[PDB]
Order: sequence, then structure tokens, then C-alpha cells
Amino acid sequence: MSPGERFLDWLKRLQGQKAWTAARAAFRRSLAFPPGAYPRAMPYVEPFLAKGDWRQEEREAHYLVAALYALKDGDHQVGRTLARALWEKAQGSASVEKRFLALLEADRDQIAFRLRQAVALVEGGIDFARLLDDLLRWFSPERHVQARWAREYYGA
Repeated sequence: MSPGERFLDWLKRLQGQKAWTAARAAFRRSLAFPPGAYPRAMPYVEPFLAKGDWRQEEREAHYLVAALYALKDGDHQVGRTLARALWEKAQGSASVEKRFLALLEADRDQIAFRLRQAVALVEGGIDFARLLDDLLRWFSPERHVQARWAREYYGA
């Protein structure tokens, strides 16, 4: 499995437990703070991160995805990437495309905010496994993830 698929399994397992209500509450509330900076969400993510070796930016990626997953009430739709979901949303609103481009152009200080805004903007579920795999590689000098998102958007 990929890091994204592994984390998705973890989130799905959590959502199936009685502790979900509390977990969702923590993840949802964490959207008001920088990823990885909300204490109550930590007990629900650290046990997972402990199984691997991560850099701070990578831990933050997991926290942000958990928060966005909760925002969408765990509606994971394999194959429906955020880029594709944004294209669908843009058909009814041309301005959505400018938000999409700004998302692709976001740097370390803008990505968390713009990603939360983009997920909140689209209708329905998205692929949270691919979302994490992509966020984890977002800062590659090549910007290959960004180019692929553009491919998915204009390809739709």
C-alpha cells in the first residue's frame, strides 16, 4: 500500500469505532488551527505516525488530511481526485478555476489554507488516499504533483 492508502485504512477503522464521534470532533475542530497544532487530535494520529519515520512536514500532511476527511464525514471516493472534483465544481462557476490555479501555486505558508478551502468548495467525496500521497510530495522541486493535478483538471 501507499502512505495514503495506509492512512485511509486507519481513518476508516477509526470511523468504524465508538471513538469516532470524539475523533471526528477533534479532527473537525483542528481545521481552525495549523495542521499538527491541535492537541486533542494528536491521540488519534500519533499512534499511526509512530509506525513509521516522518519529517514534521509529513506529520502535518497526515493531520490536515484527517481534518479534511472529517469535514467530508469520511466520504472517500476512490478515483475522484480533488482536481477532478474542482473541475466539476468549475462548470457551474468559472471563478473556481482561479482558485484551482492558486492552489497549484500555493507554497508552504498557503497550502493548508487553500487545501481546506478547496475541499470545502467541492461537492461530494474525494480520494483521500491520493490526497495524502500528493500532499506528501507537494514540495518536490519538480512540482510533479501540481503538473499531474493540472492534467487531471483539464483532462476531465
